[PDB]
Amino acid sequence: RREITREYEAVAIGHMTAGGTVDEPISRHPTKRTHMAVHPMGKPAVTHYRIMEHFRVHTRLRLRLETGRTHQIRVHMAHITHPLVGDPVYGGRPRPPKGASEAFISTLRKFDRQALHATMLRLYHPISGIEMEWHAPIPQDMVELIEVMRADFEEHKD
RNA sequence: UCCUUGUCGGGUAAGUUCCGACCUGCACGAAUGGCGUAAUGAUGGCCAGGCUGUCUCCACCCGAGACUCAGUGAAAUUGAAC
Repeated sequence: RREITREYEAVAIGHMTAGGTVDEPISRHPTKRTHMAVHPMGKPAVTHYRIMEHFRVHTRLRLRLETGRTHQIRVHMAHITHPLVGDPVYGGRPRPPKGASEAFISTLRKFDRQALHATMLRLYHPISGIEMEWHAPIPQDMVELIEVMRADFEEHKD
């Protein structure tokens, strides 16, 4: 019935403008067996995305995922040609920004994992019926990732 | 194999060419030889310093033609032409 609400924290590339919804059917990739690409005759899917703040050529954003299928959040974020930061399988080729500092380039090399994190989960108790709310602290790699981007954005553009 | 010439750096105010690198890269490929290689090359491509009419923008001058006169004297083409 799609009752449980799930929230995700992600970092993507590009200067975003506004949030919205994506509704694209998805099936298996015709050629590569480790990719799950968008297909017009695929399984219907719904995903929503919002933005909390922008950066130089990247962004920090909060979004909610309805169906927790295999790598749903990555492709729907990549179907708008705005791939995730550091994603090796679904994210785009590395593209450092103009006038990037050496420390910034190292951070992207250091952050060699996918930019995804779940912070807030809401559930209904089995035998009580009272909502529980929990929050997940931002992981250390993401803390430095947003820190280096904040310093770079406040130095180049400003 | 593709997308945002791939995009960051040098080179430039601005670089579809050049240089070591990120990757989603592995085909070639090890005597139909593979890697590196000092020196060498009227060898391919790029950059820098001096230099200049290459150029903005050409101007003048020196000579040989082009022009007139005297002599000799072709050419390809041509159905006919007011």
